[PDB]
Amino acid sequence: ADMEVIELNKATSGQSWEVILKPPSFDGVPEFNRDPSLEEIQ
Amino acid sequence: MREIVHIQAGQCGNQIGAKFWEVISDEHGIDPTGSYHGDSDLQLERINVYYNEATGNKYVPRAILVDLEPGTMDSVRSGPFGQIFRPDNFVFGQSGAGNNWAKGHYTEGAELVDSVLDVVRKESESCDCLQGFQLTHSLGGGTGSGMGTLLISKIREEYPDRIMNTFSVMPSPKVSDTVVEPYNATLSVHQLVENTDETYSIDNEALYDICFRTLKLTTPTYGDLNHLVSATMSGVTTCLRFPGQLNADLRKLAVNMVPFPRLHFFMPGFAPLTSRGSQQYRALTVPELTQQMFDSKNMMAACDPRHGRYLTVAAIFRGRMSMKEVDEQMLNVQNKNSSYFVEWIPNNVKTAVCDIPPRGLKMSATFIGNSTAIQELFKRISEQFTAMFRRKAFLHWYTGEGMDEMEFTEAESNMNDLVSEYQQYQDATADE
Amino acid sequence: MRECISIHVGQAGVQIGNACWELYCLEHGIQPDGQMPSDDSFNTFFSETGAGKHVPRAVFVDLEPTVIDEVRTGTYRQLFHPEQLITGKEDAANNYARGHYTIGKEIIDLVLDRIRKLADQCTGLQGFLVFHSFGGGTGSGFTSLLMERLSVDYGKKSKLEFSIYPAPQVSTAVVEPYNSILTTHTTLEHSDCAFMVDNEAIYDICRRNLDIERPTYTNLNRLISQIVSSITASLRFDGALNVDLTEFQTNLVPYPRIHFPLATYAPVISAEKAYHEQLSVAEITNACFEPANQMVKCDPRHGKYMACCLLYRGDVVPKDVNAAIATIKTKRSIQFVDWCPTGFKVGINYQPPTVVPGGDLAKVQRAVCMLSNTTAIAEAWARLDHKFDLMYAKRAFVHWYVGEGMEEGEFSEAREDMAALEKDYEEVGVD
Ligand SMILES: Nc1nc2c(ncn2[C@@H]2O[C@H](COP(=O)(O)OP(=O)(O)OP(=O)(O)O)[C@@H](O)[C@H]2O)c(=O)[nH]1
Ligand SMILES: Nc1nc2c(ncn2[C@@H]2O[C@H](COP(=O)(O)OP(=O)(O)O)[C@@H](O)[C@H]2O)c(=O)[nH]1
Ligand SMILES: [Mg+2]
Repeated sequence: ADMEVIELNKATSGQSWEVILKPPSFDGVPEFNRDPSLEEIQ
Repeated sequence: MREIVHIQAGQCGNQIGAKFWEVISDEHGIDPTGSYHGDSDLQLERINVYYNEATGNKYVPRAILVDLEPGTMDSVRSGPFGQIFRPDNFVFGQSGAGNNWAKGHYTEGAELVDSVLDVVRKESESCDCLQGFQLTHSLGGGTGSGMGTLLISKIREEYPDRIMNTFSVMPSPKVSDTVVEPYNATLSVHQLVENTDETYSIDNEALYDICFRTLKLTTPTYGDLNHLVSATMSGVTTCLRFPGQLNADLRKLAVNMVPFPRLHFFMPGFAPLTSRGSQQYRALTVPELTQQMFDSKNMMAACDPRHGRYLTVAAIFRGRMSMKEVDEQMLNVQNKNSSYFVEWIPNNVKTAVCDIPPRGLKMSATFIGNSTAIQELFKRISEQFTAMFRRKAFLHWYTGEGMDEMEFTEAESNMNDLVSEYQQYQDATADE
Repeated sequence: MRECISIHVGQAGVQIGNACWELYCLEHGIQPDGQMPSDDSFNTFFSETGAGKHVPRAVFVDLEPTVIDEVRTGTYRQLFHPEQLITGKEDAANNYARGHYTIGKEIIDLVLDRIRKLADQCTGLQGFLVFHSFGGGTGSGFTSLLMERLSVDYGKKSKLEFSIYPAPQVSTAVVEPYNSILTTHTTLEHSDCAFMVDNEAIYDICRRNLDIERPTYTNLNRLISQIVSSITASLRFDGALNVDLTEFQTNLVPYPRIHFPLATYAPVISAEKAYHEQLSVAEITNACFEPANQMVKCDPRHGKYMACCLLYRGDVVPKDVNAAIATIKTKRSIQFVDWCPTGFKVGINYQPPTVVPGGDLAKVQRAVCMLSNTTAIAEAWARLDHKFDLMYAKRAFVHWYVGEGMEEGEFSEAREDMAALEKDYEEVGVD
């Protein structure tokens, strides 16, 4: 029944926001998982 | 990819080639003067694949007519569409090949080859984007067979990156004009395995059997056999000469049809089977057209497709029909006949539908199969060859031209390797 | 000003481009000659000439001229300047090696010179949108060659793809699995975000929802164009979500390689149908979680979400949206990975979906496009990889690529990279 929403913007044609129903379960940034140049290509 | 350069070599090559040009000219609405008199924009959309546009409304076949004998050329010029051909494109010798592969490949043929290449170069340099070459010839004769394969090798040397396609007619004892046909065929097959990208194996054994057994023609003539050849040639070239998504050019056809370089010998099929006189006929629905794909009775190569497995298949449906019905019927055949398609080449059956039916029919179907069953045709030639070669019969006709026995042994061995290669993929499993 | 350059490669790319640009013109009121009798955001996609004509910021490339020749003879021949429609003579013949090496190497410098001329007209170039098929030799081979060169010339500039995943119902080559794996391997490190469009999913939507017995590319592309327009509407109109190309990446891409979002669109309604009740926000939102409305065939219930974007268009109110999301959570699990919040980023763009007059799609008051990064998309890679393996075990058709200068080792490398990609989707979903 409870939920969180985070308002972002509003414009000529827009209005966006976040929604959170079940927050991150581990806490913190993602923890799981060249070049070239022209010479390298040729 | 646009222009195809067509070459016609020998008696058979010129006879079948002339019929091809009258059949396709009629489909594209071109009369014997070169003028377009049709009433459909589809007829002209890809006209440039086979015809050069000359000054004004006229269309000229991009065809080179070759023979070591003059008579056949005269017969072509005298013909219905004989006047459509470029006069400068008739290249003929005076000294024939006498149904001797050695004369066609090494002696007389070698003397005429440069005059032919000069005409093919003229046609090729005129091209915006040459796809490659299409050769019609017999394998049982001397010119079509020996000179035809010499031309393939000389053309391959100058245009190594172009597609080399042939319509090669296989000899048969049932409709034989010479006792040495097994030698001429074996020597030619050796050349084709190495030098062509795609070969349509047109078997006189199968054409005779269709005429005699199915068309009930007691004594079949070359005219009767050629009616089946021209229907097949029209069918297999449909994708190249009309707007379409599948196999629209010689290279895309080869890429879809040839999984291994040497296995480029196709078994053509056609439905419905008709005789020159039969302008009846009242028949042929979509399920009926589809069923004749596995029908050995409808094969232009004397092989039973149920004796092997299809590596790749191209099926062309012609006439006004449901694309939904075609797709359903085609899927049904693959599901019901699972065992006759290799499991290690996914979605190996490609279908195309062309609104324009061939002449005389409202509905038709053409099949192009790369089947392991084609080994039956090569086995037949090898056994006929060995029966003669074991006793060195008629060998003096070839050694007399400067040939060595080793060439015979090599050609035979290469053809038997081809048979062994087809058998290998017939027995291969998706155990992966 | 934040300009976006659109690149259309091969038949699929060019034909989808025709559908997209036709739709953009209808949305912005631009006529086929570039004239408009007039928000201002459309300038990100259309430049303006001295005569008040609006020209797409796009390049159309094909190795064969047939397809593009239709654009230069067609209704929109005046929309594009001739120099932005580039064609060769010889196609890649459904061969990645021909497209990438043999034929591609001849036209690459010319294509990049045209792209450079378009980029010179930009004050704040955001990056590129690349449309191509996986299956064709140009679509596969030329695209990966171009993507590599674009990374060199346009250092840390955003590149997004609209990739046509092959389907047997509409497939033209037996070698499409080879071309698909070769292009995916080579392009992976050069693309920021790629939206795959499975031709079978589109074929089935046209058959099921639009009652088209035998869907044509024209039918498929019109539907594709609607999804592309939904993704690009917030760049071309003053939107709030996915406002710039960098925002697509930020919102949907948690790891560099896992950059393949699943698109789901609703509603898809037949035009030749009796007047019906307009769908509510709840109804269209429910439709986003139905596998039948997906752009790629796969099962999200068997996967885990890592990001979800809901892009609404037309008569939509935030209260309606939140109520719809709340009811969905009560009935559906909607499982997210441990390290991600269970949530949605929602965007509303006020313009209702525009449809092509005489088209198969009905005009609706409101529509929605959900872009979700799910591990279930790995199922699409697995299907492709298996078909590759079947043929590759026998080296079937390999000679065609080797003959063009490719090495057999490139096939092994491409397949190993795909195995690592499948492994990445598996590792990402673990906890
Ligand atoms: N959705 C969609 N798919 C298409 C279209 N045209 C081709 N395809 C698909 O793309 C694949 C064929 O590749 P193409 O784009 O036609 O070929 P190409 O890029 O021009 O490359 P080459 O012709 O080999 O030089 C198959 O999977 C087709 O189903 C189109 O207009 N729409
Ligand atoms: N189908 C068909 N086969 C032919 C025709 N003419 C000859 N043949 C066959 O071709 C072989 C003889 O070769 P031919 O082309 O006459 O000799 P060439 O002039 O030296 O090439 C034999 O297998 C004949 O049965 C023809 O018009 N049609
Ligand atoms: Mg193409």
